[PDB]
Amino acid sequence: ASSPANKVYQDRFESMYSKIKDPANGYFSEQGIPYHSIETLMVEAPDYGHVTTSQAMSYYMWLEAMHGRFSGDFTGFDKSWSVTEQYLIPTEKDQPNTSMSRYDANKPATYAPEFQDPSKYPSPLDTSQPVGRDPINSQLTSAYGTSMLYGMHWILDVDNWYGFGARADGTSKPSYINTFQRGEQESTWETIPQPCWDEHKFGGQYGFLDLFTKDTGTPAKQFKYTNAPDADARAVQATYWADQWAKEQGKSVSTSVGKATKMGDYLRYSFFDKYFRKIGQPSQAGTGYDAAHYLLSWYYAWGGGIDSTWSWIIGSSHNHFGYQNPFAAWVLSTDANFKPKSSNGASDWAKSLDRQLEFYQWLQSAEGAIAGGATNSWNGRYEAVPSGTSTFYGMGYVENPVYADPGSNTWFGMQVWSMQRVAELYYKTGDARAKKLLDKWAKWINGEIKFNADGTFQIPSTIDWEGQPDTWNPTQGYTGNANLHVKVVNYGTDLGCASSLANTLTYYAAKSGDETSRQNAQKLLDAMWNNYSDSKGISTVEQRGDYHRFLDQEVFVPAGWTGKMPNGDVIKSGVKFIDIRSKYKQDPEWQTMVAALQAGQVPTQRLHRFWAQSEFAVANGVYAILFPD
Ligand SMILES: OC[C@H]1O[C@@H](O[C@H]2[C@H](O)[C@@H](O)[C@H](O[C@H]3[C@H](O)[C@@H](O)[C@H](O[C@H]4[C@H](O)[C@@H](O)[C@H](O[C@H]5[C@H](O)[C@@H](O)[C@H](O[C@H]6[C@H](O)[C@@H](O)[C@H](O)O[C@@H]6CO)O[C@@H]5CO)O[C@@H]4CO)O[C@@H]3CO)O[C@@H]2CO)[C@H](O)[C@@H](O)[C@@H]1O
Ligand SMILES: OC[C@H]1O[C@@H](O[C@H]2[C@H](O)[C@@H](O)[C@H](O[C@H]3[C@H](O)[C@@H](O)[C@H](O)O[C@@H]3CO)O[C@@H]2CO)[C@H](O)[C@@H](O)[C@@H]1O
Ligand SMILES: [Ca+2]
Repeated sequence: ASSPANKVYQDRFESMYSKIKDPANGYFSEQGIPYHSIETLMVEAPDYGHVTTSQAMSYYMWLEAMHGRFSGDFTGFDKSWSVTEQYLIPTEKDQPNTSMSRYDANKPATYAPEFQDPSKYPSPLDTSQPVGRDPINSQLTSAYGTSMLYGMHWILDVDNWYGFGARADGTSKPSYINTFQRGEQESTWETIPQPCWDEHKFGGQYGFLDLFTKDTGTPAKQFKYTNAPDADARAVQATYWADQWAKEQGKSVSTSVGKATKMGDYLRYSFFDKYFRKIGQPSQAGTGYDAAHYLLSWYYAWGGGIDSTWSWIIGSSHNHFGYQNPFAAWVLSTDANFKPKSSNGASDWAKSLDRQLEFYQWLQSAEGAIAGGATNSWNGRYEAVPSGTSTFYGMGYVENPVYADPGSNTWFGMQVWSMQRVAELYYKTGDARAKKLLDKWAKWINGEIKFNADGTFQIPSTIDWEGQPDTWNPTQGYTGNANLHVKVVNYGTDLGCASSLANTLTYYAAKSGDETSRQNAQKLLDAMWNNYSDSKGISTVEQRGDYHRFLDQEVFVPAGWTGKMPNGDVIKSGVKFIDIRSKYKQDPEWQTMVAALQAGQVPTQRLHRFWAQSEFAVANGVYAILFPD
């Protein structure tokens, strides 16, 4: 039987759940897939509001798990997994096993350098550069009996807004698409959206392939997908809770547990260097696990031929603290129900749990906030790490891992998303490493929360950094990082970030007994409910400072390359963001946005992001369960 929950906060979870599932609100598509946001004029990570992301699906899982906890009905949780497998994990028609089974574990992929400016792409493949061997493929094919990968592709054009359709048909939905392809300086405003399944039917002569990669021969028709590791790890985390809560009620979500465990098994691909180069010795091809950094890197990607049979897989050399999930790592390495079928699954996750906690500690600034991360590939070309750069297991410290436009660790959101998982681990196990990280981090953030007399509040929005952490030495541990400092540049009222912050502080307060954390958490939840509630969940008016880029951001296109988007928009040198997405001019908010830009004002919007609304719903449920009185 489930323990008693605080009725006030449980009612708030239930109300939010109803608003989110309400057909009249429009959070979901006709096929039952959650959109990034109700509003369509939306550019920030995805570039259209009605795409879905693996991030959104993992939050949909978390929300349903919590609903099962309070309603005793888990059919909604099972459906969230059913929709995920059907639409976001490439089926056998999407990643043909005829091509995947031709994968060579001794030569996973061909090397190509990464560049610091989009104008340097396409990147040339070089078969002469070393690539290490993949030690886990044989464990996976043996356990699952297929060469296909079981992980979520990160983004999906749900209603076929771009027009690529399914597997080049131009009319089916949903449509697997990708955007980012050209390095750290390619922001969301600088991409050329392309289909994951490229048969050369759209774009240029060879589809969109030769805009990004250059091979010696003529480009082959091919498919390719990219995982967002933090999303798949959150799927495991949510499923573990669904399992606990269901068992407390004599119910079962067994089939969903099996899918989550399999997902966590394939997620181990994010533990490896991009081209399987030895960690700390980037010039050398790895011989197996010496190429594993054991952290959740920015991605793992795979692809292969459509017209011929071949395939490749790559991990990622770049690591950000914001993606780590020590809670998911503890579940997969210690809980018997979540033990992966592969021979080394549970043990690799046990190594990752230890490595991740060391990574967070190495990165903790003098004040408490967590710094960026590290990379095993300097400048994305395995260049020499400049002297004086501190390192973690041979990997050089990077202030803003992967992206510089804008910096990936300048947004406060990463702090709460990632520390929330540490709070859960601490709550369940009382781990000393987790406690040490949280005591300092929570002291830092509790001094940055500002409540106003009118009931509104502000938390850090944009942050900046100075210095670097001291080189990590595992036998000596944290030095205090006196030379690494965080600076809060400005404050804001991001409701998704505040809900995640409330969740983190609630788990931490329930275990540590810290009253300040508990009352700050409750004041954040009350403030949001009482002053930011609306008919669709919660919202506030926010400035869209980068929206001028719709009209003025030039998109790089190689000299002489011309092609067309499915709707006829011409892709060629000179185009702006809006030129290859002309359908946006039909958006209901378009004229309003443009009128503001014309008058020299910053456009504003009232947004209902799926992840933010679910975050607030879950934050209320966590509080109802941990503080029942
Ligand atoms: O000999 C057999 C046949 O070989 C063929 O040649 C093949 C060759 O074998 C193969 O190895 C080669 O593979 C390369 C691919 O062609 C190439 O496209 C691929 O590019 C990677 C790229 O290296 C990587 O940087 C890029 O990362 C992006 C990612 O795409 C994007 O989704 C991700 O987005 C994240 C967001 O940034 C984040 O905010 C959000 O939250 O999550 C998103 C998801 O993680 O961002 C990252 C980083 O910016 O991914 C692309 C893949 O899309 O690299 C391969 C390895 O080098 O292909 C060759 C040609 O196909 C011969 O052609 C044939 O004749 C022979 O028979
Ligand atoms: O890529 C990380 C996640 O980003 C989420 O979007 C956030 C933007 O990255 C962030 O820039 C924005 O915050 C702005 C805010 O909109 C503006 O009013 C203020 O002046 O400046 C802030 C800082 O630039 O917030 C959004 C929403 O939290 C994506 O929603 C998410 O999918 C993605 O993982
Ligand atoms: Ca740029």
